[PDB]
Amino acid sequence: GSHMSTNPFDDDNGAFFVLVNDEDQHSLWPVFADIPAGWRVVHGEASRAACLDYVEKNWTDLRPKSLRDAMVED
Repeated sequence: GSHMSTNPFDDDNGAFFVLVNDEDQHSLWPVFADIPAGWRVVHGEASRAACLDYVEKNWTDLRPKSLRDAMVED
């Protein structure tokens, strides 16, 4: 029938990450389900309001807050 998943978020339980995949734009992924493939972490588990704010900010104004120098490859 229909595979249209309009509601993937029943209720917010625990931690959450800012996860975006190649076919997505911006999503908050709850740390309770498993992360598949073709994804990208934009931000880790920090205040829900802050993550939503950040992603919505970027969705409105296309200026990411430093994508370089966020993890130390050393």
